[PDB]
Amino acid sequence: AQYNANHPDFPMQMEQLERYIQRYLVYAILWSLSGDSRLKMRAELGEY
Repeated sequence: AQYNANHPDFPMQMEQLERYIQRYLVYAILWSLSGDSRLKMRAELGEY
């Protein structure tokens, strides 16, 4: 929504939205699940 507000002339496209949220879901998965663990185990979850 912030990006759409900062780009009123052409808002977020569905392709960019798809890519952004697909990557953000993995990023948030890592930082929610392995956010309580060491760096090695964060790497383990990233590998899985």
